[PDB]
Amino acid sequence: EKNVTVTHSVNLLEDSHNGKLCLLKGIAPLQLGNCSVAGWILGNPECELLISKESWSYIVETPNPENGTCYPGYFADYEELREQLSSVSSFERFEIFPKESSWPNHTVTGVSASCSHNGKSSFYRNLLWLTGKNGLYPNLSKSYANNKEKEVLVLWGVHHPPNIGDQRALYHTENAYVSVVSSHYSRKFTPEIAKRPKVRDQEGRINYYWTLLEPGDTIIFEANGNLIAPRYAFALSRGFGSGIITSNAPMDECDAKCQTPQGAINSSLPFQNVHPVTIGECPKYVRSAKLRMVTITNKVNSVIEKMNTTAVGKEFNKLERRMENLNKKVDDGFLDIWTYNAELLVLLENERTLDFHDSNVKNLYEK
Amino acid sequence: NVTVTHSVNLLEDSHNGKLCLLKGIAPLQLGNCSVAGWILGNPECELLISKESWSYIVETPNPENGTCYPGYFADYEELREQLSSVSSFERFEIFPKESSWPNHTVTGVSASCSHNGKSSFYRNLLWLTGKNGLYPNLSKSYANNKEKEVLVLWGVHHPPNIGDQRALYHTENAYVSVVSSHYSRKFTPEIAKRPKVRDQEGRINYYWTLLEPGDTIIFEANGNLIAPRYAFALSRGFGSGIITSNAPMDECDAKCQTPQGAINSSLPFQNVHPVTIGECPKYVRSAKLRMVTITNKVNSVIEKMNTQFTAVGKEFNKLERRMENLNKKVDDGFLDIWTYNAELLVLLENERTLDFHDSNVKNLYEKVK
Amino acid sequence: VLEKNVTVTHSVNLLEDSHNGKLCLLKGIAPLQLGNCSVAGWILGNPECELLISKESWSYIVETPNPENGTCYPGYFADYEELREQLSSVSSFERFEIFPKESSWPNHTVTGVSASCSHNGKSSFYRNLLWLTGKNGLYPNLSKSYANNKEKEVLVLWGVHHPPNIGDQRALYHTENAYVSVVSSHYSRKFTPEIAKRPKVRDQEGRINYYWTLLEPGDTIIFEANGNLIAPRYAFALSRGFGSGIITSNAPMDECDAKCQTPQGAINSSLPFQNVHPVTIGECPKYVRSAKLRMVTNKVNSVIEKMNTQFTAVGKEFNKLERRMENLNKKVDDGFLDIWTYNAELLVLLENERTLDFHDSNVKNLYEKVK
Amino acid sequence: IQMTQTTSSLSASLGDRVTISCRASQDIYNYLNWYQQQPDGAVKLLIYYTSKLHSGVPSRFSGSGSGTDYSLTITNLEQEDIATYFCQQGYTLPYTFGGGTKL
Amino acid sequence: IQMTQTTSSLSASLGDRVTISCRASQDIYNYLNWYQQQPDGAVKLLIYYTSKLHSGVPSRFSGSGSGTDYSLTITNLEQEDIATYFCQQGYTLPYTFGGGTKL
Amino acid sequence: EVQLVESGGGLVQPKGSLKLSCATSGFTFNTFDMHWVRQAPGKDLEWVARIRTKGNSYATYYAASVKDRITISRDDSQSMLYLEMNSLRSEDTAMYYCVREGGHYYGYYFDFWGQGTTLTVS
Amino acid sequence: EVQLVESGGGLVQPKGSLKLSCATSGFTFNTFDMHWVRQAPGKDLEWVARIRTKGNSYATYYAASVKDRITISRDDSQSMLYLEMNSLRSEDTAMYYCVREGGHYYGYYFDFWGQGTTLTV
Ligand SMILES: *[C@@H]1O[C@H](CO)[C@@H](O[C@@H]2O[C@H](CO)[C@@H](O[C@@H]3O[C@H](CO)[C@@H](O)[C@H](O)[C@@H]3O)[C@H](O)[C@H]2NC(C)=O)[C@H](O)[C@H]1NC(C)=O
Ligand SMILES: *[C@@H]1O[C@H](CO)[C@@H](O[C@@H]2O[C@H](CO)[C@@H](O[C@@H]3O[C@H](CO)[C@@H](O)[C@H](O)[C@@H]3O)[C@H](O)[C@H]2NC(C)=O)[C@H](O)[C@H]1NC(C)=O
Ligand SMILES: *[C@@H]1O[C@H](CO)[C@@H](O[C@@H]2O[C@H](CO)[C@@H](O)[C@H](O)[C@H]2NC(C)=O)[C@H](O)[C@H]1NC(C)=O
Ligand SMILES: *[C@@H]1O[C@H](CO)[C@@H](O)[C@H](O)[C@H]1NC(C)=O
Ligand SMILES: *[C@@H]1O[C@H](CO)[C@@H](O)[C@H](O)[C@H]1NC(C)=O
Ligand SMILES: *[C@@H]1O[C@H](CO)[C@@H](O)[C@H](O)[C@H]1NC(C)=O
Ligand SMILES: *[C@@H]1O[C@H](CO)[C@@H](O)[C@H](O)[C@H]1NC(C)=O
Ligand SMILES: *[C@@H]1O[C@H](CO)[C@@H](O)[C@H](O)[C@H]1NC(C)=O
Ligand SMILES: *[C@@H]1O[C@H](CO)[C@@H](O)[C@H](O)[C@H]1NC(C)=O
Ligand SMILES: *[C@@H]1O[C@H](CO)[C@@H](O)[C@H](O)[C@H]1NC(C)=O
Ligand SMILES: *[C@@H]1O[C@H](CO)[C@@H](O)[C@H](O)[C@H]1NC(C)=O
Ligand SMILES: *[C@@H]1O[C@H](CO)[C@@H](O)[C@H](O)[C@H]1NC(C)=O
Repeated sequence: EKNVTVTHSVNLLEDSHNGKLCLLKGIAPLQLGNCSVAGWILGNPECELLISKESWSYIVETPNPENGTCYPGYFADYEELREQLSSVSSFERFEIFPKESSWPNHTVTGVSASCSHNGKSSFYRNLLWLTGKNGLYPNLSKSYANNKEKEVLVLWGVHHPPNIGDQRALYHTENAYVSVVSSHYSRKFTPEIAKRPKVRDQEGRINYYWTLLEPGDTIIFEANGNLIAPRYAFALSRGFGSGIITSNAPMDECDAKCQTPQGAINSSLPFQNVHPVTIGECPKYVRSAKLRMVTITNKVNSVIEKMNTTAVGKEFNKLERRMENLNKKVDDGFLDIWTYNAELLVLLENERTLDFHDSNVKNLYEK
Repeated sequence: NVTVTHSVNLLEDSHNGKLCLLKGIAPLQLGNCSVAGWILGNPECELLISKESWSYIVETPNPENGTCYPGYFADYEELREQLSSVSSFERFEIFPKESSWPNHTVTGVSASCSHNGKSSFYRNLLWLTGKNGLYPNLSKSYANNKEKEVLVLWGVHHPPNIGDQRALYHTENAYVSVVSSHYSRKFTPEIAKRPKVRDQEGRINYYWTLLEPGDTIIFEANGNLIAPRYAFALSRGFGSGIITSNAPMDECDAKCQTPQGAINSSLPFQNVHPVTIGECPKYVRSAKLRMVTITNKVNSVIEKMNTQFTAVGKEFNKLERRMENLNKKVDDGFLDIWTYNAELLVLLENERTLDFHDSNVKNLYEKVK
Repeated sequence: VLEKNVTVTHSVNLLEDSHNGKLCLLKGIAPLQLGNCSVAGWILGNPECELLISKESWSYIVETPNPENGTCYPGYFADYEELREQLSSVSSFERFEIFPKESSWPNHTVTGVSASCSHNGKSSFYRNLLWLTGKNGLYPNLSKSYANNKEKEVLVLWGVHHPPNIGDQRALYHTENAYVSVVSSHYSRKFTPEIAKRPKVRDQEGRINYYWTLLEPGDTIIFEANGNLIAPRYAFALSRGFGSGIITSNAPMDECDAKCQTPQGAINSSLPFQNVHPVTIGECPKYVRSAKLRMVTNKVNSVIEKMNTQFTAVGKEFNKLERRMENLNKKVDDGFLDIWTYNAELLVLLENERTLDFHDSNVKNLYEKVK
Repeated sequence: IQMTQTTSSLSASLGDRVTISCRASQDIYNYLNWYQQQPDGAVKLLIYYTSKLHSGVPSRFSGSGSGTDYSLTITNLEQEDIATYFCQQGYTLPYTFGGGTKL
Repeated sequence: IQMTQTTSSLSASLGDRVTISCRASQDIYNYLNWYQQQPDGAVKLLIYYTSKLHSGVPSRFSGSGSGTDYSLTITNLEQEDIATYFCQQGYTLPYTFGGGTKL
Repeated sequence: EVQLVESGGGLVQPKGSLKLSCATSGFTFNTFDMHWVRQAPGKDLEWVARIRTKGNSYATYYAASVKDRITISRDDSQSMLYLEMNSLRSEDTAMYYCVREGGHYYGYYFDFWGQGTTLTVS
Repeated sequence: EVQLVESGGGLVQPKGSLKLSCATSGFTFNTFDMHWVRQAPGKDLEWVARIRTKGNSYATYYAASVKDRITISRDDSQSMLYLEMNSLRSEDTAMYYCVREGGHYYGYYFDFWGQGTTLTV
């Protein structure tokens, strides 16, 4: 029926947490913090406190990351990269094309005012803006070959100057192109020249792309203008047990078992209702406000725990309204059918416990 | 098929069969025009210009006439979703016809969109054409500064052959470049000979974008442009949808509407159609539910968890078959799981109360002796 | 619930876990046996898959887990995963020479070979396409049309060529900037070749991109190009149906007898469930991920069998840049199977309890009648 | 920002084509309206946006131009339409009017 | 697969710019390391990849080149830097060393 | 049609509060933001202060130089407007105008005006 | 730092089995894969056999000619690499080296070498 009083109850649900981000079993997580994922991978100038970190349990990001891409542009296939970067155990940053002796015929000291650091203009740390020297922009063709049984992430960019006078003063050509070819890839980008509204006081744009090499494959670059050549790459090493979580909680030094975007949980109660998104081996999520069983129960919780055993909630582009509504329909259904299964079991589990002792009294009555 | 003394039937299968009002606000009776034909101002859809307020959207199952000039509407299926929740927009002349274009001909018409026997064109676009044999570069702009989204539509024209192109825009390699602060594209014509559809060979490709407050959009083109003449200042909302139906209208006033009628009852469950608009009972895919006569509170819990859905089958293109089967499978499972959940709940519920009444007299019989 | 591992008096197992482990026919109609081949090779007429051409009607499509040797000339089948879905329901096709090889092209060359598609030690090409090359050093504009006067939806395929360098392009098509335009009544596109040096795959530095489109009754398709065209030579006449798909397996074939099929074996039983595999083709009952289900001594659990119906679990393949897809689809498939095993587990964990109390009530009533 | 205007005086005959130009300082995306103030009396609105018209305004009033160069063309002048005309931006917060010319 | 080299011996002054080249038979995708062999003693590694540097090596050692033609350049050579150097691939399994050059 | 009647002006010493009121008739006051505009003798038109409707919780934007001395309120029930001035100066001898905003998406245009009172200082 | 001391070299007849040995100091033996390089008088440097770490199940790769005559093992606990030879030949008089690979994605570079032992027959 309605709310009732019972002698001994154990609330499976838990609605209390320390409320602090902390260590997950002993490995400190990556803390992007004041910087975004797109800014971090490209090596934003004000994002240089994470160059040393190369091992994590999960990745954090503030709700409104202030600065990422310092130079305005459109990161192509952004939402797909976050999915591939969620399950990376640890990578290794190596200089794929050394600045000293990989571009000896061009100019590599190119900076812009929109990426100022300490009051001085700079650029990214994982990219190299090429420009002609002496008045010539020679044909470039650089090849790479991955031969170490590890996928390699490669990023580059294409430049779209605001007008035409800009182009011939940098690359000395009218119709440039950039070609990237692999064993299972092919593209041919061309610059687009038009006037755009100012963003960050710049009328130009730079589109950033990426590709994921495979062991034994070869990637070949070719361009005669408007190329932002790579300087560093990443040797990925896929793993499990991580993800992107948006949070603003302070950091602290403890040792928990799992993590939720609002805190960590140290308890053995089978259920929780703080948040469905979590990382680690820790209790499920039930949308009820109060769940209890009159004290069977240990087997009851584990009976439906196995069936329930990520809800990542992958971000979608602004032009994918059909996707998000499709995923919102899926996510809400699974979290509402499952909370009703556990709610109904309590009405059935507690009811059996009543006559379980009453029949004993009748059995005692016979005896 | 056990006989019962007093029964209360939860399921209901009664619908008026006529399109009624939704709490005092009339819908948008599209009639013979598709969404793609209403927005672009079809000449034979001039009765929907002034209806800038609605509750829900109706549409006949086979809309006769949409895009009068043959073409391919880019990202059509996404536009329906954005317009499926708009409360009420406001049609304003973004580029006035009289003064925006002084060096271009603005009186171009086509014979495939005839109106009252006279050839006409759309009412929200403007087929620009060179004057005096010249087509100067055009460069417009629009800065939205009143904290309201603006929906912009334009088009690109692909003439049938080379002869017609050089006779209109006086060029061979034309281009159109629409640029904003967070959107950039560039189009080109494709001069090819195609079979006849609606007695026409050339094609027109439509496009759209959704601006933001404080943003700007720049139009640039030296050929093959169908410039905008009207825009739409949208105002989003919740509690509206698109349906496909054929029922006639009436002056009634209901609370919920379904593609086959309207519901005027308060029983928790209905079976007229899975889709519904407004507050109304849930859906169960069976034909006989009854709780022998607590029960009223019990049906609330089923309703509470069930109250998360829109079920509007989002239309999908012909090149997205994996979309449809994935979406069809998702909707099929959810309704079938829920119908079995609601069916067995009653079957479990009656068995408890039947013994409750049996033990009630037995309780008195226990106290009888 | 509250008991565990109770010994029974007369049980009836409701789970089937035995399969013949053989690729058996369905309802007496032999299936299509791609076997060693691949779906890309079969449609494009792979040189090493000529033995499958004589088949016209089938019941389902078989394929080995790692099909060896398909697109012999390397390339990128555009929207490939979409085509497999359309072919996952076709009941029959009618290979008819849409453009006969003898008179359609009197002005070009038809005998083109590639060393990567060698047959019996001799280089050849596909059998459903036709590499076109000039004659007498000339490549005239071509213009072909086809009107679907068959009252069936006709499937069409063709290709474009991306030669390794400028020298290969000039020596074959005698041009610099060639274009291919394919226009239908409701389908328009304009292709262009891209010339670049690529890593060697199958000992060749070129590429061929295969496209396709599907027609309608009364429609018309127009082909135009001035170079870089791999002209069609055969088309298809699709005829739809129901209850078919692509299953991947390694089982041997034989002249068996069955009623349905599952990838690891063909099941012929009567229990309302099975747990061999999720994917199943034909008329055999539902699938429940479990280990042991039974009911102590028909219509008690026929609702689940009636509600579980209409579920095809063939995992549709997704591209490399679709990791947002598979995670969404794996979430859907995993959740549905896990929910359904909970409904079926408790649909018998409660009914069996009543029968135990049912017989107790029946006997105790007799004692009251006697006493 | 600061809104300027043309010469501060003009003498108009009857039936002539007389215009007035209101050139701004910063780019206003076509939000320049025009008013008319009769001596010892009220002031009206003549044209908004750039070339639209207000209800009850005679068809001899129209304008043109875009960017930072506008006009309010007047044709077939009558003895009633004589007053001082002001132009007003409509872009940013300090909606600054104009100095106005005399007829 | 097979590595040739420059002459076996070179005569170097004190203050010269001595270079040595190690051209490969096949194409090694920019994996050519260098080593130094002190007389009557062990050996040390100078450069890996193509132009990177090893910890504890002076700044006057540097390489260049790509494809199948690499080089090593020494600037302002001293009297202590006398030894024999080799070149080694890192591409494929049968790692091949060099023919040795004496300074 | 639309009538704006303004009253409440008179001479005052340069230290005392003075209040002006503008009347409205012939339309709906609830959905029309209204602004006050001042025109000095021999000088060009000037903007003073603007008040928005209940949609933006009665937002009250102000001019730059003429701040910290006005509070604008709207008596919707009485369909009037209230402009208050404290701590006047020698540059506030002018006629003050009642202006209606006008609802359409073509920027701001001030589609109607009033007769206008007078206000002097000594 | 990183030192490599080796011993076990001497004179033998062309039928014996001289098991060479090497020792390490200054790092962890469990995260580096080491090699074996020999140099005969008048002959350029060559390669013999490589032993990987636990990340490849202690996989061992051998040269062409040397194959089917040598075997290597890793004494991780004692941190002393040891090699065993058999079926000697007169073309195997050479100075042997104890080498360390180094873990970074710039291929294989063999950053640390030993003193070298003398084996003659
Ligand atoms: C709005 O829809 C109407 C019909 O729902 C469109 O009018 C239809 O236009 C087509 C061709 O434009 C006509 O087809 C032709 O009709 C003649 C006359 O019988 C026939 O001989 C031809 O073989 C061909 O079928 C059709 O008759 C006509 N419908 C009617 C009722 O007259 C109209 O074009 C649409 N408006 C717009 C702007 O698209
Ligand atoms: C149909 O399938 C067969 C087998 O899958 C394909 O033949 C195979 O082709 C590859 C590539 O040419 C052969 O590998 C090569 O072997 C030689 C000899 O050892 C070696 O020197 C090369 O480096 C390369 O590894 C492979 O042996 C061969 N398999 C057989 C059984 O002959 C065939 O190409 C496929 N059909 C078509 C049209 O592609
Ligand atoms: C990193 O983020 C900071 C804070 O968002 C940026 O600094 C702001 O820059 C904008 C213009 O670019 C200024 O209007 C703000 O006043 C700045 N904020 C502060 C606190 O000074 C910074 O520019 C970002 N880094 C880069 C390279 O863009
Ligand atoms: C991050 O950026 C903000 C700008 O709002 C700045 O105040 C802060 O000092 C920056 N650094 C950190 C560590 O928050
Ligand atoms: C450009 O590069 C080539 C080869 O890398 C080189 O030979 C040439 O000297 C370079 N250009 C100049 C001006 O040094
Ligand atoms: C570089 O590429 C352009 C583009 O085709 C070509 O014209 C030029 O000859 C190339 N340069 C060299 C040195 O090959
Ligand atoms: C819509 O089309 C039908 C089709 O015959 C026609 O009868 C009707 O007049 C059209 N208009 C409306 C408003 O129904
Ligand atoms: C086009 O309009 C501009 C003003 O926008 C004008 O200066 C120019 O003379 C016009 N061109 C022609 C050919 O009249
Ligand atoms: C018009 O556009 C064409 C091509 O975009 C360009 O060549 C021409 O200079 C433009 N005209 C003007 C006046 O800028
Ligand atoms: C396909 O490959 C298999 C490899 O197991 C081979 O035995 C067989 O002969 C090939 N061809 C066919 C038709 O199976
Ligand atoms: C091409 O074909 C036409 C007939 O279709 C023929 O008349 C013409 O001569 C052919 N071209 C050549 C070069 O023979
Ligand atoms: C062949 O096509 C080209 C491409 O437009 C055209 O220039 C040429 O005139 C065509 N040849 C004939 C004979 O029509």
